Amino acid sequence: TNYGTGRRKTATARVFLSAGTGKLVINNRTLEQYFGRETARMVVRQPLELLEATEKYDLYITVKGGGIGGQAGAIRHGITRALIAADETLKPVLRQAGFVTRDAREVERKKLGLRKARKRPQFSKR
Amino acid sequence: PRSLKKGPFVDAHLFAKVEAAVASNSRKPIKTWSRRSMILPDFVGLTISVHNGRNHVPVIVTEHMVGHKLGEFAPTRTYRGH
Amino acid sequence: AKKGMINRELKREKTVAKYAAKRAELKATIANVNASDEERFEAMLKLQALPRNASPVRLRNRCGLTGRPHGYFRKFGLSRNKLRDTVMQGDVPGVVKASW
Amino acid sequence: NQRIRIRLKSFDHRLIDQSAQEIVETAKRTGAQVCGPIPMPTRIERFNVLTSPHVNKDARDQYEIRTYKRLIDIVQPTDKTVDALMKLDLAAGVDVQIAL
Amino acid sequence: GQKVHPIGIRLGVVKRHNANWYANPKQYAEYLLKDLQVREFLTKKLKNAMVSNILIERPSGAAKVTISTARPGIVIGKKGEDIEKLQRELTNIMGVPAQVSINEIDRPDLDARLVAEAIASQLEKRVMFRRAMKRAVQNTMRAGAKGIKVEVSGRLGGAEIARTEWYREGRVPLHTLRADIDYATMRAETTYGTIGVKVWIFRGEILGGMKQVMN
Amino acid sequence: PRRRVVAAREILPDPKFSSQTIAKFMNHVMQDGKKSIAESIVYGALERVQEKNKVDPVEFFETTLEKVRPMVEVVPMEVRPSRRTALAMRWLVDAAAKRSEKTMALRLAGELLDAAEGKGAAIKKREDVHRMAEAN
RNA sequence: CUUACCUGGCCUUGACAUACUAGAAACUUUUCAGAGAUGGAUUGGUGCCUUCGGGAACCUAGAUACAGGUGCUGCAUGGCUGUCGUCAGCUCGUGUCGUGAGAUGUUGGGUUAAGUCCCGCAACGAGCGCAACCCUUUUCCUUACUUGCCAGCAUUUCGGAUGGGAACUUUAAGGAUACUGCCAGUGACAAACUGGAGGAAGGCGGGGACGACGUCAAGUCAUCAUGGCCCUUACGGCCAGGGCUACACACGUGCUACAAUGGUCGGUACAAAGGGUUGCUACACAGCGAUGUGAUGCUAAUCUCAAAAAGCCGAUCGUAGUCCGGAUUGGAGUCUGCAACUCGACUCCAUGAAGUCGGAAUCGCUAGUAAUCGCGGAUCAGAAUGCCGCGGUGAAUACGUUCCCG
Ligand SMILES: NCCC[C@H](N)CC(=O)N[C@@H]1[C@H](O)[C@@H](OC(N)=O)[C@@H](CO)O[C@H]1NC1=N[C@@H]2C(=O)NC[C@@H](O)[C@H]2N1
Repeated sequence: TNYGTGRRKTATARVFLSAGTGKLVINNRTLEQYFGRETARMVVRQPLELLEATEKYDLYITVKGGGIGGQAGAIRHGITRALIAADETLKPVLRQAGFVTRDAREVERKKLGLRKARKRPQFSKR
Repeated sequence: PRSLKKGPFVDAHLFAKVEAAVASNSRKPIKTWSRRSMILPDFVGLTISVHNGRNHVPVIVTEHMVGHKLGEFAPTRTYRGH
Repeated sequence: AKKGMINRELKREKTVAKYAAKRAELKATIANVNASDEERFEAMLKLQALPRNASPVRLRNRCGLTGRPHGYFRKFGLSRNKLRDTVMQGDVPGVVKASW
Repeated sequence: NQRIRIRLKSFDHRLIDQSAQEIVETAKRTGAQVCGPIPMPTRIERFNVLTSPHVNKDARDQYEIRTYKRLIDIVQPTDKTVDALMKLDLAAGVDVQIAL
Repeated sequence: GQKVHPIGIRLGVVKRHNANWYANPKQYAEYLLKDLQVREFLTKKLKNAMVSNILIERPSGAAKVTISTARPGIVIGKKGEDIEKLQRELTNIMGVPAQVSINEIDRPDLDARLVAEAIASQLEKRVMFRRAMKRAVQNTMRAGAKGIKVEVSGRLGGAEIARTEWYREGRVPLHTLRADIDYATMRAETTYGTIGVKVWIFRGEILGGMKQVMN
Repeated sequence: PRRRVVAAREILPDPKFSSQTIAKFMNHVMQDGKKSIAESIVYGALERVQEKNKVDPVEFFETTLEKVRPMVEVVPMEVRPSRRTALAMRWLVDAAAKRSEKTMALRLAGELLDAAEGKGAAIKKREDVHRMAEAN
């Protein structure tokens, strides 16, 4: 019934949160069949574990773009902002835990005369 | 190499000359610049002077040579050691 | 470039346009499967008997103003030296310095 | 089924916005219903041009040119609308295509 | 020590393009080549008519050439036959019907190219090079610009060793992108080789941005 | 840096144990950004030690790290606490690189086990460093 | 071809410009000799405007002024570029001091990334530089609802497929916001510095473009222009074949490895950016394969290149010059192209070299960075390990200025 939007490294997640009994679904798949690696699953589950309210909600999630880490970060951000839209008093705790900030780090462009963003070709005096 | 579905490539001015030589029995060498023409069975037993850049070197065609390009038997670079 | 090279390119471009239709027809005949193998073989011989400059494989893109054969940039038709000047003085529509 | 659809292309988004705004304002005058303008993704193409005449590979100008596009739909148009839009004056730097 | 082109750097920021047309990728090259031909032809044909700026428009299958001039009488002609003759010649060159519009400059001393042409003409008319640039500087400053810089380079005075002189008066903020700076270059052909002339003229800042310029 | 003072970055607690020291150990193991491979190695090394002797992995790791930590370095000077953990971790991972046994998980578990008792190239490194320090 | 070089075959007012003179529309077929350049025959056509006396287009023929030159001088030059170096400095007018070259201003205490800012002072005032205005990324709002989207309803072949909806993601134009603004210290109770709350973001948030007066007789007469010199039956122009790809050696910049944090096989997820009508191709059939044939959509938010790869799960290999490595060579082919011998790319079978982490020495990098994995483009018939871009995963370490370099 409440909505959140999360973003991280070209990935975008839209999260619908409602009252329920812990049913979580991402792109018509369960969490364990969607995210193969396990740190991603903790990253997804962190906001509800902090609030001790794992079993009090149902989550319907759709994510697009980026990779496995970025999508997990975007889902976490979306869950946090959905919870904040649900209750405004949880924002102090969520900000203290640090889930509210949008991570603005992104890939640096390649530059002329360089092999990468910063790496240079090997140099020689003679 | 050249695709099989196309067949062998031979220059027309060389082919007409070699066919005239076959029809007659001339033992005069044929003189050509066509390094890119491939040796056919009709070439066997003849003498072809192939250009190498500066001179025409003579090639006596045997049975084994059939299938190669004429320029394979007239090298273009000169090397004797350092 | 020298004037001779520029004129030589024009001569090649003229021959190509002169023989384009016949060359296309012969290639179509070669590709035709219904025609007899004898017909295809004669089509191949005529194609190989066409003059060398009729083949488009021998044209080389040159700068429209100077005739330079390196650094061509199809989209403008000019080599880099004249492209830079004409762009920087504001005569090429839409082109600006790029930053991102 | 009558629905005019118009596509605009340009190298300048200010000009393309001027044209699209003026077109929709013209159509509303005749009273038909308008959908749009819908901004379509922009095409960006980029070039690297050596600046020195002889030899400095790291000295380049980087130029870009952009193509902007807009799409408009006129639905349920009256008789006045078609000829009014066809009468509408053409502005330089903008290409307009009208389809039935 | 190498400086970016003052018009190129602020193209699309406060300054518009001299060419304004759209073309598909397969027509861009031919359109551009014919436009360059038109510019090269007009420069030679109006070498003595104080022409400064040429603007080319292609609305649809037609061309509009706007010539910014300070001698409209010479360009148009006594009866107006010259504009028709120019229109015919340009129509032949472009392969499409063409029309010409004249735009008269009111203050020639505020314009970069006219000043550079005057200095170059004097230099090949053998005036001492230091008088010409002082004359041009004070003429523009009295005409009411906010700054001007003039530069001449080459075998000045027919010397064996070439050198560079320059003279500036007022404000010339080259690094400020919104400044309205006009720039031109010319070649003076003398007995001893080529001399190069460069002029910068600053006429205040352009406020409001290209939104105000209405590009 | 000659101009200013940098702040050490904020590493995140491990997901499965919630241990910053274990997360740092993973970062020391990882190469080429393969966090999953590093995590697999660390967990495989922990489970072997847990099975061969039944202790809680977090406490066992902390206690072994405390044994391996060196008190003096490189003219002795005194180490800061963070350098203690860094040096101990780097010695701990380096020894398993040269050890016998085929796989790296067991290669690391062997060092973890033997360092608890007191035999291992990691502890010999601390021994030699302290011999040098006491010499000077 | 490019091509400027070599061998040989050819032309001479020239392949190209203008002026003078005469004749032919211009053009077009077919054929022969030759390696071709060239030469000789054979056809058809004979056109447009026109105070129609002719003119225009175009060619040919003759004549001389000339054309032509990637020939030389970057130490005669223009234009353009590198470098100190994104270093923080560099100058002027009017006063005053000194016989004079000159000085002062611009110096001294703090502070900053900075000649950035505050205070004092025979100095009083200005200009170019520094910052800012420009592009891009991070949060929110308005306009816009298709070719893009699918939360609520309905159908369903369970494919946004369909009726629909305008919510959300996105697309892309215009705006808002961050200013030491507020709180606590500090300073001289100046400038400025250090902590905290709110906030997507806090002290210059990240990246790009923008290069001061000048130096190096730095680079470029082979992009182009240009003074002077030089060749003009040849240092100019046309052609075929060869060379720029040579090979006792030496150096620079890279790619692939030397394996188990790995190799092979099976199953199975998640991107961004860009290209496509002489083009990209769904699908089917043939082939072990590169590819071939038929056929379908697309001038593209519509169809296509297109398979992301590393990742996850299962099996196997068990430290061996190996199921590591993939050089070299024999055989058989595909495609582009008039033509792959010198001298192309790719496919299949066979072969299976050096290499087990590299001496003295030396290089890059301070965060979405290094490392590692794949994807695209310009040039281009074909021919990238180079160049220019795009995203995925994602570290370690900074006590400090004693030494090296600037
Ligand atoms: N491949 C080389 C071709 C030959 C050159 N192009 C000829 C050239 O340039 N001569 C120039 C020229 O006469 C002129 O200079 C200008 N600018 O006209 C003068 C004025 O200095 O200087 C000459 N040169 C010098 N060099 C020497 C030097 O440096 N010190 C000592 C003395 O001998 C110097 N002079």
